[PDB]
Amino acid sequence: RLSWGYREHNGPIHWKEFFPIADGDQQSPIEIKTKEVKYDSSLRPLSIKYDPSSAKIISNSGHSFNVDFDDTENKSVLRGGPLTGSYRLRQVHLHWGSADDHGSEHIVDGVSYAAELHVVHWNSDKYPSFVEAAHEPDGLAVLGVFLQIGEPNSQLQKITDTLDSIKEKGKQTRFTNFDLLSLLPPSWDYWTYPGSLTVPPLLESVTWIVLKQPINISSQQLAKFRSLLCTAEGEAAAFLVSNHRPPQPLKGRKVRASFH
Ligand SMILES: NS(=O)(=O)c1c(F)c(F)c(S(=O)(=O)CCO)c(F)c1F
Ligand SMILES: [Zn+2]
Repeated sequence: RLSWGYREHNGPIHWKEFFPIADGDQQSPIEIKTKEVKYDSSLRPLSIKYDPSSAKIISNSGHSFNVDFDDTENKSVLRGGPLTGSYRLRQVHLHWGSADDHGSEHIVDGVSYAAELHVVHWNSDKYPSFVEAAHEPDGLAVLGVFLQIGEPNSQLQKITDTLDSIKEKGKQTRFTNFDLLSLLPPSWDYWTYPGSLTVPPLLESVTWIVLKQPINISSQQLAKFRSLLCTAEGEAAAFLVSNHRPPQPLKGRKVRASFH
């Protein structure tokens, strides 16, 4: 189905109707139970080379905002941690809920955060395209960053300044010179597990790298993402007030930690 969303009749619970992998064995997001998580000394240092001129556009997909990056070069790449080879930056988006008390996709020892930032990368060492890589178990790597309610994050301004211009699904605007690096928290300690896209088609192609340390967002900043529409110009307006999928069962998978 081309009309999945987060409303009552198209939301997460209904996605299994058209995407039965929703009930798969490597579905994301998940709950992270820290007492069960083992530190893995075989994890290499996480290496993050990001070039601000890589960013090209921001658009409203109807499901989030998407910052798209020029990904035919290795100017912005994620290496190390659990990864074999170079994963090229593709895009950035965000998940939130209708209220500040929850809205993260991953939930850590019962704790949810206000929002969760995802940085999507694809294995250009093996696959010809993001689209192809999305269908391979080792094709994608997504870095998740929790956002907790806190004093305002000046590093979100480039993004929040654009939201009016992309109110309607399908809108896009020029977006370059984007300091993605500064959106990350100081500490890059993370958990990692094999999982999926958190959005249809829910492909089980993602090495998840979920950072332990949250960054801040104010309640005022976060409210602005909720006045995005999930509807296109000329369609009955509906607001994108929540766009997060619930944690799915581990089903035997084990979460590893970069740190002890
Ligand atoms: N929540 S998630 O990180 O799993 C995620 C997205 F939500 C997402 F929209 C994309 S996409 O790049 O925009 C198109 C493939 O779905 C992704 F590639 C992707 F990985
Ligand atoms: Zn996401």
